Formats: sequence, C-alpha cells, structure tokens
Amino acid sequence: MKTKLKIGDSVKILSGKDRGRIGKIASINRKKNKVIVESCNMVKKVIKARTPQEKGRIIDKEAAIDISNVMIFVKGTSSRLGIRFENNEKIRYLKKNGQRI
Amino acid sequence: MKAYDIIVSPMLTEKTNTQRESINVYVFKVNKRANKKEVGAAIKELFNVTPVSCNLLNIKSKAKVVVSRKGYPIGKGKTSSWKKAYVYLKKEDKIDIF
Amino acid sequence: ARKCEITGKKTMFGNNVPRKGLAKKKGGAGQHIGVKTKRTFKVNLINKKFFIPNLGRSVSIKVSANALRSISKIGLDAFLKKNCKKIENFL
Amino acid sequence: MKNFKNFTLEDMKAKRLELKKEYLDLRFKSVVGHVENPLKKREIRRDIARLNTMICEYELGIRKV
RNA sequence: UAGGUAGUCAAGGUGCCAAGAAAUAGCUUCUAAGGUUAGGCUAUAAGGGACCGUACCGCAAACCGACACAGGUAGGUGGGA
RNA sequence: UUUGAUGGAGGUAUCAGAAGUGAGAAUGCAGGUAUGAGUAACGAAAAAAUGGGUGAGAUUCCCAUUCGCCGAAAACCUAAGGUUUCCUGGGUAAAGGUCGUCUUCCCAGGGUUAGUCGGCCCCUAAGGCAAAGCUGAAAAGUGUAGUCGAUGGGAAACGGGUU
RNA sequence: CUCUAGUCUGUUUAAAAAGGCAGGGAUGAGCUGUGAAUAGGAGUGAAAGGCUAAACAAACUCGGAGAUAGCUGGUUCUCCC
RNA sequence: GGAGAAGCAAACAUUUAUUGAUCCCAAGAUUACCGAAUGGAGUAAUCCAGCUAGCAAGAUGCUAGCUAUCUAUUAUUUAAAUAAUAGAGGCGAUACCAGGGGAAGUGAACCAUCUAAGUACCCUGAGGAAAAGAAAUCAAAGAGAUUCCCUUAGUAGUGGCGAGCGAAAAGGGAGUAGCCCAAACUUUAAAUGUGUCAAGCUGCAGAGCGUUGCAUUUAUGGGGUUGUAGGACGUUUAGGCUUAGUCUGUAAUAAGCAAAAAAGUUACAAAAUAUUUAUAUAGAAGAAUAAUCUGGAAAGUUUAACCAAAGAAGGUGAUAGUCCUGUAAUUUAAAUGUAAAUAUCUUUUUAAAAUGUUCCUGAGUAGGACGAGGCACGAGAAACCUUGUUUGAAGCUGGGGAGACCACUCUCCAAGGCUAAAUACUAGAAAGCUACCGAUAGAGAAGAGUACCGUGAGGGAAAGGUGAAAAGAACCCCGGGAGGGGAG
Repeated sequence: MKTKLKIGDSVKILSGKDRGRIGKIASINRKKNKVIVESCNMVKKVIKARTPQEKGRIIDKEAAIDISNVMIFVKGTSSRLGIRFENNEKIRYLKKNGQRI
Repeated sequence: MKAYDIIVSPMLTEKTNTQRESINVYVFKVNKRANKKEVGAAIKELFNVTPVSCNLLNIKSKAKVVVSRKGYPIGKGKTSSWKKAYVYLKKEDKIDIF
Repeated sequence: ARKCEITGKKTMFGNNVPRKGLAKKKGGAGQHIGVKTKRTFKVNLINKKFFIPNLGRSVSIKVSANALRSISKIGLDAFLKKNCKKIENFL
Repeated sequence: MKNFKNFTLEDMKAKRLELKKEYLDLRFKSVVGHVENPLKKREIRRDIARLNTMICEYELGIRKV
C-alpha cells in the first residue's frame, strides 16, 4: 500500500541475512508490500524457461525483501522519513536531521 | 448496427480452406444478432462485392467441467456460443484480405 | 360483495353459541355455554331501482334495508352526498 | 489513450470510421495468425469508446465546441 | 417376357346402425363505406426468401430404471427357401 | 511433577470469580480402520481361435483369415429424450466389475449451410385466460364478446456426387 | 400387439415385483401414441378399505413444533460420615 | 492521489502510464433481452404487428419513437366514448405497525365449558415508525391530549368457582403542542325548481316593481369552533380615505390600501439561492532506537535512551510505543446528498374590551328489543363501548357518564377532520466492544444453498494450514511412467 520510498533510492537493510548492506531499490511489489534491493537477498534459482529440450540452467537473482526491513540511507546516515510542504511541493526529509533527500 | 459490428473475423480451418479453394466460399464469424440480409449488405460494403447467397448457423456453447484448486468436479462451465456464416460469391469474384 | 354500495356495510363474522340450562333470572341454577362454532351475519342487500326524474331514468343500486330506510328519511341526493358518493358512479 | 481532446465533431466522425477500419483489419490479421501487438486490439477498442462518448456529448451539448 | 405381393385406384363400391370434428385457415364467390391503374386478371423479364432446429445415439455402454442393469422403448422399410 | 526423544511457538504460579467445567454404552452422531475374507460374486448355456502389425509392456488394441449368433433383427431410416457423447490427434490419476496401447475416459482442435424437410405463420378440437355483466370477508369464484391453445387442417423437389 | 391362471428359477436377486416355461384376449366392454380435464376429510374407483409420482383406513412439502407421553433408553471426576 | 497499472492469485509475452495512468468519490453518458413488463400474444430472456422518420425500402429487411390498465381531477350529456395531466401496479425487511380471517398439538392427568389465543398462519394497507392522539374522559381524587416505563399487583374481579385468566385509577418518569372544518349569517354566481307582488336595503326622502322573486344543489370569499360559545340584534367604537350597505345626496356600516404577526412537523400552499470549518459521500499531515549475545531469521537476552492528547489494534523471518501501515488531538469538499438559521418568498390579523332577545351547534344519530364480539370481567345483579337484524329521540328550559336501576349531586358536551416528540423494528451501512467461536466449533456456507436427491413444491452436504521467502528439486542413476535413490 502507501509508502514513502521511491524506486532508485539507496537503502540500508535493517534485518535479514544482509545486515546493513546498502543497495539501490530496483523494484517495488506493492501488492505484496515487498521490495527488491539490487544485489541483496541473493538466491540461486533453476529455470528451464520452456518445455522443449535444448537446456536449462541455474541463475542467480534477488528475492523480494519486505518493505519494513529497509530504511533510506543518504549521505552516511539512515533514518525515518517525514514530509514537508514548501514551494507548493510535497517533499521528503530525514526525521533524524531534516535535509533535502 | 453498422456493417462493422456484423462481421467479426474470418475462419482459417482445413474445411474452410478446401471449400474456398474449390467452390469459392468464404466463412466468417459474425455477430449473433445478424441475419442473412445485413450479412450480405455488410459483405458488400466491406469488400465491394455482392454475394449470391449467405447461409447462417448457430454454434452452441461447448460445456466444460470445472474442478477445484485440488481438482474435482464442482460445476459446469461453458464457452460462448456464436454464429457462423457461409458466403457464396460469383466465380469471378474474390476477397483479397485473406 | 355483500357490500352496501352506499355505506359500506359488509358481513360480520362471529360465533354460534348454544346454551344449556335455565337463567338465574328465571329461577334456574344458571346457563352453560356449549361448543361455539364459527358463523357469519349477512347484510340483506336489496337490488333496488330508484327512478330519478332529474334525468328521467331508473338507476339500480345494491343497498341494505337500513340504507333504504335512511334514504326514505333524508333523500337520495343528500344521502349520497353525506357518504361522498355520486349518482354517476352508478349506471 | 490517444489525444483527440481538441478535435471537432466531423473530424471525430472521420476518426471513428478509420479506426473502425483499423479494428476490423486488426481482427482479420490476428485470425490469419501473427500479430505482434495483440493488445493493440484493446487500445483501439478503448479509442472507439472514447470517440462514442465524445460525439454523444456533442449532441447532448454537455461539451460545447 | 411370365407370375405377382403393398400399396394405390379407394374419403371407391356394396350393406349395416352405434348415424360417424371444427375453422374467423386455405380455395371459390359476393356485395357496403370507399375506388374507376386505385386496383385486379391473363403473361413475360428481372430478384425477394423470413427466423429457429439441422452433429450423433435413438431396441441401447448415449432415452427412462441410483448401474456400461436379463426392464420399459413411437412410427415407416420386413430379403431368400 | 523430573529426566529424554519428538516438536518449533506461546503458556502460566498464588488468590478470587464465572461455566458449553470431566463419557464406557442412549439399536447415539461424525470420521478412520478391523472382522467375516482374499471368501461370495465378477451380471444371462449367441463361441471363440490362429497369424501379423502398433507399442516399454498384447488371450482382451488394430488388421487379416476361419468359426459362431441375430436375421417381422440383435438390421437400416425418422420421433420421443439426451446435448458434444460426433470427427481428427495426443494421453492413461481415477473411473470401465479384470488387463489394456483401447473406450460413450480425459485434454486440444474441428464439425450441424434450407424458398421446397420439421417448426415459426394463417386456422380451429379438448382446454386455458378473458374487458363487460353477475356472484363472493379479502385473496377470488362463474362467465359473454374475444384471444390463445396440435397429436389435426393449409403454397412449393427429386436423383446423383463430394468431406 | 396387449394381459398373468398354474409351475419353476430368483428372493444379502440381473429386476424395491422380473425371467424361464405356458395360458387368456386377439374386429372389440380392443390395444396404443400424442395433448387436455378431475387434488387431500377431496378426487377417482366394471368396487379389492384400491389407486392418486416405488410407501395411502385420509398424499406430499413447509410452518405451528423442541406437540404431548403415568412408556422405554441415556445421564460423564474423587473421597469421608 | 502521485508511481505504477492491465479485476478477484500469479504465470506467457504485449502494451499503456510523469501529456498524470490505475484506483477512490461525486455527477453525467452508454445502458442488449427477459422480468410489475404495459402494442397484441407467449413455453420468461421471442415470435406477430398498427403508425411515423431514415436505410435504393421492396419482395414477412434493419434502426429510432408511440398505442396496457385502474383511480382521482375535467375537455364534452365524468354512465358510453376518446382527450388532458396527476397518483398507483411490483419488489424489498424469513423485521416492526394497522385492518380483515382465524385454527390445531396442550393443560384441565378424560373431555364438551374454559385454557392455549387473537398464537401460528393467510389476506388487504401504507409508513419510517405505524396505530392512536387534544375528554359528551378518568373517577370520588382534583386533576386535565395521546403513547411508552417503574410501581400499584398477582391486587380488584372473573372462571364445569375446576384448571386458569387477569386489570384500572392514583403516584413516580421518559417525552411534549395544540389545532383546523361543517352548521349558525353573508358575498360572488351558475345549475335545477318555483314565482308576477310590496321581493330585495343600515334606517327618513325620491327613484323601484321583479338589484333572479324566494328556496335547494355546485363553486368562491368573509364569518366563526365552546364547563354555550359563535352570529343577527345593544353602544364606545370602527387608523384614515376611496368604493356601496337594491340607485343618487346625509347620521350609519362593509369591500380594498398604511401598520404587524406567523408559515411547508399539524396548524395555507409552491419554491429558490446566498449563507453554517455543520454533516453524509473521496483525502492530507501525524511524534519517538542504538549497541551487544544466542540463532537461519530479534522485535527477544542484556546495557542505555527517546516519544506520548499517540503503550488501540495488525503486519514486519522468534515476542515492536519509537520498522511499515495506522492510532490520539486535529483536519480535504470542486461536485452531490441531508440538516437547521437568516432574509427573500408565501399567507393571515389590517379591531377589541363589552348585556339581553332570536338562529344554529353535527339525525336513522343517542337510546330501546333480539342475536354476537371486544373490555380483566364465560348472563352473572352485568354497567359501558363497538356492532348485525328491527325500532326510534331530544334541540341547553338539553344530553351523556358516575359497573343493574331510581332520585339528588358532581363532572363532561358526542354523532367533522389533522397532529411532531417519547415508543416498535435492523434486513442492512459505517465506526467499536466481548470471562463470544477457532474448522465435528463458528452463519447451512473460511469454498455455497454449490455438489447431490425428488416430476415439482422442497430438502441438503463434506473439503482451512509447505516454507520466513517456490528460492517448485538444475543435472545424474533405476523405471514406459509414477516413484525412489544422489546431487542442490
């Protein structure tokens, strides 16, 4: 559902296998409330991709992490996000310090 | 109903292909609300050729049995019924779009 | 129905009550009610003809003897007016 | 969603006719067997519906030229 | 060619009494209010075919009997000795 | 209530309160599984047999040659009904009283062309509805003028070929 | 083509009323297809207390209804007097 | 509202979306056919038309628009016949209310009275509440419309005096509100009857012999609504004038106009905006955690904080006030819907305090006889009310009631019509709660009145759970597969 994170941001992973590893947000599945972080939660998968019999293979790809497990991380700081109204623009700022993202 | 809501799409089947090759007959899926006269008029307007005659059929809906997520019959679903048209042209006439 | 076309009287449903014994006001020890049954009291409609000189013709109405009595007492036009009906609704 | 939001009534009528051409030809090619953009059907159908409302609004006078 | 079954001729014919559908349809004809190419008939040439059912089983594992059941199941064809 | 195995996510002391508060049976209800028992049947005393092909797999599929059965049918063509069961291709969880390469089983695709056929239609039998009229607590019941109601009566075609 | 005396199989049957043998009617108080009419204290009954959707000395469904029973059955953990 | 979207779940490859999509809300458009179904007919989802317009319209062509019926109101001799608008048909609430019909199983250890019971159910009506509702009443107390509670009270009575049935008043509360016709007279006439003289007029005079002469009915306005007051008559009056109280000119009164009060919740009716950070129907903002240890995973262990009008409830890989969404207190209204208030608008009084003579004050009605029902009250001494069949009054110098009746006395003034609130009900909508349930439980139904059974009415099941994430076991071996053994 509604969330304050944008595709392309850089986030730090709060919990899971990848403590504190920092990656960019590649995609957001808001039907399941999950987010895909590039080069994080990285799983091995098998694909035949089709029934005809040339070959199948093992590839590596990221799995969707829950939204709650990431937090925005900008200029060496990670914090919650509030939003402000100035210049007739709903902008975003860090609750810890309060800067332009 | 304009002549575009009448003709739905042609049919490419082995039977229709041999029929078209041999005795110059074209088969269309048409709307269920059409009849002989406006099917002929629609053919004329669309392909600029007047058909000698037209024949229409009502194809009944094919029933299927629906099974659960596990899989076992829980009801009877059905396809959509439709109307098929055989169109007869003069031996010199042709339709090119096919 | 068995309905006075003027007043609206209709049949009235009630009981049928047999009684055995002798009433105390006749020296008897009393009366006893028997088996009550269902019954109906019927209006006595009459298919009467009233000749109206006002249009020189007779109109036939279903009225009860009570309504006939009242018409004889007050006059047909006034009675119809009182029960808010008009002669042209008949015919 | 294509942009006709400035067209005049008869221009919209002409657009509707040639879009109906496009839809019929698209259906025919789809049955003949290979059409690279099947969703083009849906797009064209929605365009035609838009035109029908917009024209209707012209006659009803809700949208004035 | 000969013979000839079952129709059919025949809703016939001959006898009997129990005396054996209707039609505002069709066919034919008649006149009112209205009409006097307005029509209609006798012909020719041209084209107008509605709407739906149309597969298959249908004396049987496909209809009706809880069954792929020793049952029921209308009518027309009924070879040869 | 202590130690282990199993289990991988909530329970609970003391005091006090409140009950859908304790099952061994009611020819109890629901579900699972024994028992009889690998026993009775496997559905009519019209009958199968050989060879070959397909297939991983064949007494039961397909093909061929014999034999047997019905033959005023157990044959063919149309109703009443069923509604894809029809055809082609693929497959065998279940289902077919066994097996199965097969099926009316399953999946996909394909298949029903009408001026002359049967309806629709113009008519009426029995019958139903029915303005008006008449009769009834209501709801309706009777019933005329009318209108519906086929197993009936009314315009039109036969032969051959093709998938 | 319609019926079932007598006998037999069957009777945890193939059939919740058949079948194997036989018999009666068989131009008529005949059989039968296709429609319609008569519904529960009523209908129908060539008349047996029969039938009326496989069950009829008063059909079936729903509701009153959890009807009433001096009748039957059942009624679950423990200890002490 | 802002970055995804192509329903309810993804998959497979195709597009759209920052030109503001998808989605939510409001409004509008489209809106096939059947169905109250309404052109006729009909086996519901479909054949047959009449008329008009356009399709070369045309040979059973297509499309659009009309023709169903009942009731009220008039366009006419409202019946007949069409015409005109207006209000209804049916469904929904397996709820509530009113009216009509009205059982049976039982208890009385039988049963017939009675009880159950106006119960179930059927039928006719509308409403958001309905019904009822402003005393010809309660009732021996001094109260004062109707309805719903607490008490009176299991009392007073009734009952094959068997079983049972079962009040009312007063008092204490919830909630509040009173009004309007007919008639008495008069104006405007019309219609229908009857009538050629002293018939109308406040009173002197002239005019006047029919201002339609007098009545009834229809329509309009004034007049008025009760322990007997309102009109004709009795005056001060009558703001003040214009018109006339049969016509003109005077004492003398009406019809209009200054001045005021109310009104769509009854009380006259029909609205329309502005206006109310009021509300219903989409939204926005929204506080305060780092380290360490175990573990696959921390929110937990432990050490220290911070927020709090927010430690409500969920999700987050094990147990979260500070991770996400929300929550407290605030707050979005273009448009739409519902509410008041203000004016506008509409309507009314354009006057009241004041004595006695006449008129009216609700007629087949009050009451009585017979046959029934409702009142707690079963004929009992049986009032009273409704009511079927009959009979039948008074006119305030009156009548009804005060549990048979009579007298006195005390109360009340019927036979015309409305009325919000308190009260009944929730199929449902939104916001919440639970010593309520956790898959044989809970609605029948976590998947549905579906599968299935019966010709039909109708009856009616069973089936929830991988993992934190498919990350669904690449590849290899046995096997036709299934499946298993390895490798991940």
